[PDB]
Amino acid sequence: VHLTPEEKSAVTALWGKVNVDEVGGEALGRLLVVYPWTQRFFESFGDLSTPDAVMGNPKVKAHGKKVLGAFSDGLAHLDNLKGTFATLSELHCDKLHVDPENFRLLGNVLVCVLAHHFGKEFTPPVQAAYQKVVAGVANALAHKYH
Amino acid sequence: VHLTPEEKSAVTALWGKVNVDEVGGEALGRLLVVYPWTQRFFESFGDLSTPDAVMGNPKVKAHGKKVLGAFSDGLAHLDNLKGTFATLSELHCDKLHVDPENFRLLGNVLVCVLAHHFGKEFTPPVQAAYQKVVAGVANALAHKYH
Amino acid sequence: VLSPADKTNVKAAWGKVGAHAGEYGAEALERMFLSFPTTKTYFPHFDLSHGSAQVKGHGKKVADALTNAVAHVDDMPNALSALSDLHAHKLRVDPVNFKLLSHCLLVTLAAHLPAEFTPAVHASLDKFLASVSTVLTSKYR
Amino acid sequence: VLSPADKTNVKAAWGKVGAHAGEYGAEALERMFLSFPTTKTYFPHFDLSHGSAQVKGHGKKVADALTNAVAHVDDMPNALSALSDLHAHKLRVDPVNFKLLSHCLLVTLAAHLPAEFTPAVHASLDKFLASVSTVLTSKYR
Ligand code: HEM
Ligand code: HEM
Ligand code: HEM
Ligand code: HEM
Repeated sequence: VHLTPEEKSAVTALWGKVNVDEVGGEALGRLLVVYPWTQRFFESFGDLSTPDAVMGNPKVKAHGKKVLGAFSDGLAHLDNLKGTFATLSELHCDKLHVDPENFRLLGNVLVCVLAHHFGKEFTPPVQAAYQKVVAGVANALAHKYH
Repeated sequence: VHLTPEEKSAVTALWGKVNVDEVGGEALGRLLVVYPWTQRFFESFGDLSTPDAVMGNPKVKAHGKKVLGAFSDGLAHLDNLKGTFATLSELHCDKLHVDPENFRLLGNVLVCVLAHHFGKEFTPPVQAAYQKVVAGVANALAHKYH
Repeated sequence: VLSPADKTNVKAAWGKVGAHAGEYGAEALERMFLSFPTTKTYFPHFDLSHGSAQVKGHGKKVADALTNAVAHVDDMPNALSALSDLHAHKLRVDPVNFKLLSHCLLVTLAAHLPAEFTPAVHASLDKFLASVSTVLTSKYR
Repeated sequence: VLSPADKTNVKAAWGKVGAHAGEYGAEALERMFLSFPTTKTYFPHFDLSHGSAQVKGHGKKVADALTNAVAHVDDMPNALSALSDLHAHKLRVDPVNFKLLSHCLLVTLAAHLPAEFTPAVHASLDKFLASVSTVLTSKYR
């Protein structure tokens, strides 16, 4: 992936205001509501019957913080996303068997939760930089499939 | 891509019986017919209005011959697909801007053509062997997007 | 949206399957499992090896689902309602997979019916199988 | 397939766009051109830079199209037939692209209407845009 410095600046700058304890559980909660088939991987999480049940599910909020961490890590290692996500690619590809299209969907649902919290602050040039980010993350996360 | 020696034997065995002057035009033909949005990249070929026009268009036949030549190439370099298709990747990704989802679709059509041409001799095992192959190629062609 | 033509092609094409309806189905399942392993994970309770009498039996099931769709091409959402619920709700099948089975079924028909599988028929089946697929993935919630 | 709730939701949300209709559509478009540069090639005749009178013009055109779908949610294939023909026959837009734009539309909506963009409603809008994309792509031949 290729972020120009200006892009990097825009990205971390907005990241620096991100509520890392909720944002993650928001994006994962939405992904389970918007694309219902992903709920196949979380039968252990319990109550996922309504949107309200999904967003207020502790495990969701909990697991989300996890995922969000994965990203923060990508953000700090923009130039070696492959190495950064090596063990998670084997977990989601060889073990869980999650379709890499789903990684693209998740990365997109986040770009949604980002624009939603930052409003006018998430400008088009800012979104274009974050799009290069989630693209690099899904691509590397799907490396055990390439 | 990961082909076992048994797979490499079934693949190349079949491929040796392939008519290199026709099969490519057949597949590129069907791609145009079945997935129409792909004609937008062939305006210069002229008549593509109907199946027959498409199948009879000498420009389609000839361009197909070319396409088939590139696959034969990958077949002889299964362990270095990325390089084999380096220039074609720049061409189709950086210059033409073809969504990579269409490399997959053209690979699948080829498979249908082979199924059509060999009949029973194109066993489920030989198909899995060729799927790996087209998958490899579609991935080596999209490298400039990764 | 299937045109009169597609409807005619699909019907005529399917009708050359006859007694082989089930066998072809099974063969399409086998090609899927072998080409796309990730699919196998929806059947941990089936032995997926050659000659598997479980696969053979599921094959018949699917093939009938399609013949049903074939017969009710103008009322597909309603015809397969029951099956859409199963796949989306209980089975939670990832939609990307229907493309995969749809592909294997075509590949199967191409290998068995060389005289029918013309470019145009090929296009009709694909729209058909894609319509079927759109229905079985219309019930996620 | 849209449910009554999806319907009520989408309607409700869209309603809060008001006189901003053409302004948002123009933004979504820009968003798309920037994040997904491949889509720029469908408009060699437009100047796509920020503030482009053309983009502004086209955005509104797009904004109306969607309002029409909203108004004719129960008869979408028909309401949009004219445009379906335009995108597939004449324009030959890759079906992949109706997904990129449907995304840039959701993005723009959340960036301007946060009190409306709840998870339930986001669900609705996604299903909507997908229905639309389904129709503008239902005519390839
Ligand atoms: C961008 C995408 C994703 C990121 C970065 C990510 C991140 C992670 C993290 C950091 C863990 C915890 C691993 C631990 O306990 O060491 C995890 C576990 C898991 N993830 Fe994801 N994930 C991604 C996508 C997905 C998707 C799309 C699914 C299914 C739809 C999924 C299913 C799972 C499951 C089921 C576990 C639990 C595994 C276990 O404890 O045995 N993940 N993921
Ligand atoms: C597996 C996939 C494919 C293979 C191996 C392949 C192979 C090739 C070959 C060998 C050439 C000729 C290059 C020459 O003149 O040096 C070519 C040209 C071209 N291909 Fe493909 N192709 C693939 C997929 C596609 C798709 C999917 C499209 C569009 C839908 C496409 C569009 C083009 C066009 C428009 C040209 C002509 C470029 C020019 O002469 O300026 N290709 N391709
Ligand atoms: C053309 C598309 C498809 C058709 C017509 C179809 C048809 C059917 C039929 C008729 C059943 C039996 C329903 C019961 O017994 O009521 C079934 C079951 C099922 N299908 Fe499909 N199916 C399709 C695609 C898929 C795909 C793509 C997958 C996954 C890769 C899948 C996974 C399953 C599973 C796991 C079962 C249940 C197996 C049982 O638990 O034993 N189906 N399908
Ligand atoms: C939500 C999806 C879309 C809607 C509602 C839509 C709407 C429209 C409208 C209303 C027109 C004007 C029709 C004339 O003047 O009758 C148009 C034109 C056109 N659209 Fe779209 N469109 C969509 C997606 C796309 C996509 C994805 C692309 C390509 C990336 C595209 C490319 C074009 C082009 C190139 C024109 C003609 C521009 C003129 O030649 O000047 N459209 N569209």
